[PDB]
Amino acid sequence: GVTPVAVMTKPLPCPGKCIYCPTFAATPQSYTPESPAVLRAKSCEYQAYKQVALRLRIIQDMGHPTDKVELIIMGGTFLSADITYQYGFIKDCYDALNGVVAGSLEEAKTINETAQHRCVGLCIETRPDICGKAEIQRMIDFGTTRVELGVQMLDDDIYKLVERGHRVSDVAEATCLLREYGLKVHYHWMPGLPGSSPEKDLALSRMVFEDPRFCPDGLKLYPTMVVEGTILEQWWKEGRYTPYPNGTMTGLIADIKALVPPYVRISRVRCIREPTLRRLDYPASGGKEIFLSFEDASDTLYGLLRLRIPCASLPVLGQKYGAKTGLVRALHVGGRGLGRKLLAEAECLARDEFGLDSLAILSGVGAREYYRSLGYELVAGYMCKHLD
Amino acid sequence: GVTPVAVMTKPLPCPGKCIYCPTFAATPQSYTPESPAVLRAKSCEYQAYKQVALRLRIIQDMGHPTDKVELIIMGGTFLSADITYQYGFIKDCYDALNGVVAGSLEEAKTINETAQHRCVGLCIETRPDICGKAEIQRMIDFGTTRVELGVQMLDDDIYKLVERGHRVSDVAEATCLLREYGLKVHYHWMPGLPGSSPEKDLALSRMVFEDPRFCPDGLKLYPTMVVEGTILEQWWKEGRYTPYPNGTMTGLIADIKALVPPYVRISRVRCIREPTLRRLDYPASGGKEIFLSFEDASDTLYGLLRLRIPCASLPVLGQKYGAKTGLVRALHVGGRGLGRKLLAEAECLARDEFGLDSLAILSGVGAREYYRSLGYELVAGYMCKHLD
Ligand SMILES: CCNC(=O)CCNC(=O)[C@H](O)C(C)(C)COP(=O)(O)OP(=O)(O)OC[C@H]1O[C@@H](n2cnc3c(N)ncnc32)[C@H](O)[C@@H]1OP(=O)(O)O
Ligand SMILES: CCNC(=O)CCNC(=O)[C@H](O)C(C)(C)COP(=O)(O)OP(=O)(O)OC[C@H]1O[C@@H](n2cnc3c(N)ncnc32)[C@H](O)[C@@H]1OP(=O)(O)O
Ligand code: FES
Repeated sequence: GVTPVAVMTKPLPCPGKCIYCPTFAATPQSYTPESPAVLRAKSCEYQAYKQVALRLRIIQDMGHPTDKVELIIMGGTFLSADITYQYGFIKDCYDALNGVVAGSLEEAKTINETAQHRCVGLCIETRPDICGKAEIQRMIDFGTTRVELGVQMLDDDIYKLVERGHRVSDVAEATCLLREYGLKVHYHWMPGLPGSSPEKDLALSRMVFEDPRFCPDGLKLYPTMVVEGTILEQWWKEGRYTPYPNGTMTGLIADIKALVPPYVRISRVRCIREPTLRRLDYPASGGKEIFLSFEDASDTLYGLLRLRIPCASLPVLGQKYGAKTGLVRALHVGGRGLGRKLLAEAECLARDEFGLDSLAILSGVGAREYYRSLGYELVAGYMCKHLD
Repeated sequence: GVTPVAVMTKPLPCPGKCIYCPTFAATPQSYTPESPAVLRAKSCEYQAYKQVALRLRIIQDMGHPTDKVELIIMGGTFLSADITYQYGFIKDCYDALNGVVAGSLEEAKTINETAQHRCVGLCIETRPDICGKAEIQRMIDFGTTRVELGVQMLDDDIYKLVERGHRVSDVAEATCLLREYGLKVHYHWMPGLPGSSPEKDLALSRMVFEDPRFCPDGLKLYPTMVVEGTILEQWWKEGRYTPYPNGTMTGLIADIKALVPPYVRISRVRCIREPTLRRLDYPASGGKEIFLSFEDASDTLYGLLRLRIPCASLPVLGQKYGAKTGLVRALHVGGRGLGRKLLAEAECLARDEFGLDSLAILSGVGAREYYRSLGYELVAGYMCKHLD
């Protein structure tokens, strides 16, 4: 029951230095120019406060709730701009949610912990090669809870729809780091990219879900299509690219959804979307991932929890919570008890089965109060508990 | 007294996968379209045999000698094409020099060891990121003796005149490998690139000659200028780039030439171009470089020898020449005795001062016979001697 508030960043230059590169970097929304959010963003001159305020007005006019919100920074190039711009943009978002201006970002965050519109999640689109330790540290300062990597398709010989492009190595290194810091990892997935087949697309889709370097929490399926007035259109006119027949495409995405394991949230534009407690383990980036969930005999999902046994404790946790610290990466229950039941199970598994010294939860600022009522305390952006 | 025979490779696609990239990769000759060799290359449909044959006819018509030749493969993208194309292109070159067709590349090489037109050197333009162990191994099969890296300018934030561009890391890794295999290393150098200053250009030029990761054997100075009908021209029209004033440029290249150490061959488009034996040492890519030379009281250069004490013996030398092997990377004497005198000194320094087990010389095929007359024997493309 979380409402998404998606805003765009201002057009930025290409992160890489190249005279062949375009003036402005390529965004995932370059081939979706008619999305309401994109159209609104342009109308507001890409102002953070103006966008969030306007989007709250639309949601309220529709009669939808706004007490639980997930901010979504769209662009994929956000983390490569001026540091002043990044923090300023985020600070604007929280101010709009709070309805009051603060003196700094951290003040706005702490204010949102108890405001009408809780920011229980904050997602940031970024690219595989723009997602290192430096970039991740900033996302913690923003209160980030989820990341969408512009993977698009998993092969270094398939043309990506952005400038330069990335390597598979960059995807694995970013995915590993994101997990070691307690973040959600979602991949942008778009079959039909130049230099690929319906076979290769589906092949790579099976690999990513049975390859420990990857195995994301969800996919955002972007069916590739020739939007007019774009580079890809030039290739269509020139016969250098031919889209998958409409019937073919609808068939391919269907096969993709079937491959997906149970722990994966398929997003679009078997999958996620009395009950008993279910458990599912799988390796990922060296460590172990534990997918807890509440489901009934009909296999309908009621709530989930993502517990990770990490390889290392990269977080800069306090002196008491030293080494041997586990990470609760997610906890969604779309409201009577399932929450604490799931969190209680994860605590024991970390103490009894893996002998971990404590747990840490990279929660959203608007959800911190929830974990406070269960014995957790804020430490360097994380909600922690000694766990005995 | 070596005659250069410069030929171009066929237009190739961009090594990297990018929809923004151009149709054909960018070459160093894209901003020098009026060079005789470029104009001839287009006229011959970029055929290797046709180019080399025609160039031999021109040189003979001018009355210049052709008994000593250096082949120069121009393009910078050669090593990224079909392996069949690469070996075929090289094999064509040797056939034209020999005046006779052979059954394979190796047969053409061995034939050129004794032909009228000796191929005493073979240079290949390549890019910093297209110069790994795999790429270098092929260049040995071709009989390569020198490499020109498209460094252009040494900063990851300066726009290069090719697509994608490279990092400084790629330049250091390529330079290290090239040295460990006994090759000459020359850098393409062009001040005036978008996003730079006459100050930054000269600053970086001082660094490269006092930084162990670099210190090339020579620079090929490409004064940047706005050739009509090019990307850079678009930037000039759009005021996004302004060239260095003509007077400024001539001044900057002058300051560059003064910085240069004594071991460096400044090429254009203190520097190189009775006598006693001179010695000069300097670190480079972990190992040690020894620059021997014959010069007189007036400091006029008569001949040089480049001896390297490598960190490791990456070459795949025979069983007798095991570890502890030195590399003679160059030996030029622009003809009574200086040659063997220089080579004798290097042999002793390798045996007495550095206790090396043997020496190896990555000579050109047309020069192998020279080293045979001094006790060296061919082994995996190198001319080797046990050295006792
Ligand atoms: C990736 C993590 N994302 C989030 O936590 C934000 C989305 N939140 C949710 O999906 C679910 O509300 C939760 C994960 C918080 C679990 O809530 P659920 O009701 O299913 O289980 P619980 O047994 O813990 O009951 C929730 C209690 O905390 C309250 N609560 C719900 N959300 C919040 C919140 N963000 N902050 C503080 N309190 C909350 C509820 O009001 C309730 O208390 P109440 O009955 O007195 O009103
Ligand atoms: C990077 C290395 N590049 C090369 O070796 C190719 C360019 N060659 C040169 O610059 C010079 O000719 C050399 C490096 C070979 C040194 O020659 P230099 O005459 O100065 O010293 P030397 O005392 O060794 O005398 C050279 C002898 O070898 C002969 N010679 C010269 N070049 C070659 C050659 N490529 N192959 C076989 N023999 C040669 C000469 O004819 C002479 O013998 P000769 O007097 O009976 O005719
Ligand atoms: S155009 Fe900048 S990398 Fe292809």
